[PDB]
Amino acid sequence: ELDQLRQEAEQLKNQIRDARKACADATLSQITNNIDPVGRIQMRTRRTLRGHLAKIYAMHWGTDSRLLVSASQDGKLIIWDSYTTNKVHAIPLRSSWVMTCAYAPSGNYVACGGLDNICSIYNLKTREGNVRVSRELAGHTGYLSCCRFLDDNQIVTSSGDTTCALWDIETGQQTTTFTGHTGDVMSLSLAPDTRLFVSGACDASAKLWDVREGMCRQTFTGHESDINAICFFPNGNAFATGSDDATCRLFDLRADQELMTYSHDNIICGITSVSFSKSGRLLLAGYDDFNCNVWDALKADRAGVLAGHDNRVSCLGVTDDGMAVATGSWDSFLKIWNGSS
Amino acid sequence: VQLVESGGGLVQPGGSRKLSCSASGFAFSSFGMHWVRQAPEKGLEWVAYISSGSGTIYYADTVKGRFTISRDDPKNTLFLQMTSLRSEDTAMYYCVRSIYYYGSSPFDFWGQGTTLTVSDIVMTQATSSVPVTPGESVSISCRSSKSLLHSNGNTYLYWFLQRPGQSPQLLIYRMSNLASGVPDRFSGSGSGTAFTLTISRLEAEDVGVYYCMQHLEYPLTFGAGTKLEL
Amino acid sequence: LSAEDKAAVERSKMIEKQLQKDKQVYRATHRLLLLGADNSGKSTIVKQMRITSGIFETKFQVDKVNFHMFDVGAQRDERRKWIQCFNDVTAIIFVVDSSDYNRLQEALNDFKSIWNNRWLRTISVILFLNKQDLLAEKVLAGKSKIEDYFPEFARYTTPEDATPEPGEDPRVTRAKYFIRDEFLRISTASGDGRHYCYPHFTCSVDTENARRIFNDCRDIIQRMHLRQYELL
Amino acid sequence: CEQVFIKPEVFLSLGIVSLLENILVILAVVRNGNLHSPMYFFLCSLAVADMLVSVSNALETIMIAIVHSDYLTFEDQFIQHMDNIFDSMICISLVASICNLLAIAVDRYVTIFYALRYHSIMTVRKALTLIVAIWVCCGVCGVVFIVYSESKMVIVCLITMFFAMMLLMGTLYVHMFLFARLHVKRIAALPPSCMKGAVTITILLGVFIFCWAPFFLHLVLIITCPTNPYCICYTAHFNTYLVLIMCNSVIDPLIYAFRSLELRNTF
Amino acid sequence: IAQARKLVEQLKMEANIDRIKVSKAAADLMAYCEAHAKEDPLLTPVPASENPFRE
Repeated sequence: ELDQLRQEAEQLKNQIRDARKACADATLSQITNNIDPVGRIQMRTRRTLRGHLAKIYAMHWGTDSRLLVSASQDGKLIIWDSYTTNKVHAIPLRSSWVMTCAYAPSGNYVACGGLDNICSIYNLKTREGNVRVSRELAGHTGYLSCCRFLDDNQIVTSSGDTTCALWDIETGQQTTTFTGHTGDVMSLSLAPDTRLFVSGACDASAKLWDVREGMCRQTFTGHESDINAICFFPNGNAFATGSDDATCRLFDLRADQELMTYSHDNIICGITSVSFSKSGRLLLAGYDDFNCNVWDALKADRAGVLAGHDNRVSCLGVTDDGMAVATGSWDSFLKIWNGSS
Repeated sequence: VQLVESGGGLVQPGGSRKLSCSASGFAFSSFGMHWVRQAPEKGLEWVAYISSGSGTIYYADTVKGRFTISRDDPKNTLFLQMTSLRSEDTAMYYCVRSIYYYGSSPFDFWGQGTTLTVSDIVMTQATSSVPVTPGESVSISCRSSKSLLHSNGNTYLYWFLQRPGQSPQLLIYRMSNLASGVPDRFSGSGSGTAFTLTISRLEAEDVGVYYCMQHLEYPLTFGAGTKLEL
Repeated sequence: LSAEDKAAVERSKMIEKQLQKDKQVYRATHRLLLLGADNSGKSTIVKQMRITSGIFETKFQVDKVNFHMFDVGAQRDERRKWIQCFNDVTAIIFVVDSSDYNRLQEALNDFKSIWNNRWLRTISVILFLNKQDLLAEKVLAGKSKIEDYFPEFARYTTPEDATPEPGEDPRVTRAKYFIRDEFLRISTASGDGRHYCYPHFTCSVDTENARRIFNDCRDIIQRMHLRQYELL
Repeated sequence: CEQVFIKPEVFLSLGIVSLLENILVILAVVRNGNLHSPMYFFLCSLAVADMLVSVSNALETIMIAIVHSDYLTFEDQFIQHMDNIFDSMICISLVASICNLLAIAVDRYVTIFYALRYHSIMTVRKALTLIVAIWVCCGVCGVVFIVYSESKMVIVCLITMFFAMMLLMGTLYVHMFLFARLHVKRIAALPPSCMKGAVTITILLGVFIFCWAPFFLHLVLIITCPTNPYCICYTAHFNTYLVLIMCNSVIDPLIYAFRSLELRNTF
Repeated sequence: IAQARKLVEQLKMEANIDRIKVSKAAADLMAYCEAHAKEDPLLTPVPASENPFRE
């Protein structure tokens, strides 16, 4: 009967928790108690990027660390030149409710998606001059929360239905589909070798997926509410995800466990974006209380705060050079930060 | 993309004539245009410029109070109103498109040309002819008066190739890049005053005249050509 | 300072100019949000004032005021995450199936869910108690009574402020106003002047539905601006 | 009956208070970007006008105190060259304060009664246009203070402009209160008082009256009845009348900008 | 039934996965952080001459 299967599942879950509890000799705080803390990180709004008509939901950095795509409820994507505060392209979308955007590593394509169930791919470098839609990737039955490019011809998505998928752009045919979840998948972060990826889905669980395999190769169940952001440590062995409670936690794939909660008693608002610094030493987190905190991935103590915004931070990205951080908030402004010496 | 322009022929000295360039196949409003002219057996020479939005217009010293440039975005046509034509205006006028944003490739398409016949920075191409046999690696040079390396990293040297009876064609933009449909053989290097264009394995479709242009500041000035014969 | 940099700046100026042009259309276009059951008749009203897919956007302008009305379609059962998007809209339009006695409770549960969200606190709600003529047939031709599914209906008489259209039985008026009373019962509690609820009675054929949204949205804007000046 | 000598120990206090409050307002607006709507620019224009008024009446008093103290001896030739420049500054700044208040009142009326046709018509550019225009006209109407000087005519125009921009700022607020009355009557007449509206209008209009009407009644009488002994015994209190004006400039940033939840939370 | 069988199978593949000590993960993370600390600009700010956002 189903009772036997339920008991077997409960026994297996007890086994998993026993294995996780066993190999947990120390906590990252114990090891890092001798590590010299970083000082107060002061970062100033070097250049504010103005022009979105309404709230910003997503941004992504070009791989050259100068260009920048942003998405707003308006129905527009703007390609900024960070260095010169210049507009390179401005793409008018078909559906106003865009919820994600990605910049192709080669600089040739940009993606977007949202409540309209489709992921759109745009050809930036066209012989005719304008930016055109290359493909509309239909097949999902729920809002599309994150889009990330693996190559010019492969893209990975995550939508409201409990589902992430890998697409072959020249065909539009969902090479693979990823099944296991119970709620809405919110975030996504490709490894820095497009071989694995992770996703957290509105059920206090984040799953690591094999792109060529499909199998859910790991799972993590530490959180207490919805998971709103996720990213890798550059090592590829760690990812930290921020939730709709006031906690950001750090997960390691090899240990298959939680490592360190970056939370404070003074914070009650949730986390809406998480991004690691180039060295894995600074962990930026966007909050609903109008400002971005900067944490220390090893010591778990705020080393800064980016108080320059008048509304909810929504997006947060660090360059591949490690030399800037950009923040988008519901005030339609996008600010670029770096320190001074 | 396809640019054709017409409106040339014999004109008595002192007259006037309008050249029109009918663009079709690309977003004309997002591109700024140029006019470049080629004397019957000489090199190239920049003539005018009108930008996207029709807001910036530049000319050359030898046409400035005498020629005007205008565009019609809805009709996808570009004009050049020549007035009081002198005998030094016999040339093969071209209609060149150029878009300027971060990472663009200016001078990426040249029209076929129209024939008109009337009855500051110096770019030196000391060489003017090079014999070569197929499969040999060539190296064409070009020198500058001022240094073209602007403070922001760009070098603003352009290289072109016009084959026996064709319109020119972009090979290198900003001294180190490759146009869209150009073989990997071509490669350009330079220091900031002295420049080279190195073909790796020449083929029978590579014979022609290679031109170097600067784009640091207006006016734009050309070389004299470096013909490769076979 | 260089020429290419100048031309890039000019291109950015043209882009910014087009965006400034699009402000004036973005502002001065009041977004709404249509939420309603499967049998309600949402798209019916939508087509009325206009004349795997997700959002079903629609447009209509009345007396030179732009309205940009939405409709969320093939989305999962939970409304949790994507309702945050529809913050900062002028109203939420709610359509019920008035005739189908049994589903009124599901309709009221949805109403209470929309009314007390963490977002939508400042966003008013327009009701369209739809398919009223169907209720006229349902209760004119005597059949399963409202009291069958509703206990309190036995102790209910028509309130004085009623405005029965000519040719309307005094008990059918109780039928029409009992659902309105239930939904305004949900509306009056749990809310203090930040937002309100505007009941309406609409058959499937009536044409004056765009004007009602015009008047209601005018009211929302006026009450907002009056509270901002502490005259209300 | 006779002139007074209110201590300049209070003009310092009023100037300090006005400068403090108005600087706070004008800083709060520019510290938030969700306060770049027309209303919060009209508030800033009012605040800068009020500072200018308070410093003008303070500077005339400070100059009088310094010259009268016979310290750092100065000739009387230019004293009669500055006592008119300072009064010209009073004229310009006074007109500026009145007109900023009228800008606030008309903007509010237009928001209420032309609600759905206001985001189409009231861009930020038009607000800046109007503020600059008001200030320029207030400048020219203080240049006229000395060019056509004062000829029992510039008295007429100033009197009538004040006693027209009192009627308009009463009419707009009474009408808005009556409309709010209708709304409160309808909000209550549904399955489960005008006090707040009455108090708002009463404060916002009585401050205008009891803080400006004495001064313009002064000016009306001294260009109407400059002989009648009762009239002179009246006009003797010009010092207390400018006391009233500075009290207006103190109160203004408190019932126009501090009664706004977001700007109240900014500072 | 089928969903329960899928859950049991997924738990079965979940159990049979190699694991390491938490101390090793902590050591690896701190090692990576220390190894790249010279080239991280926001953590260790660079001179304004080399900064492209203010030059």
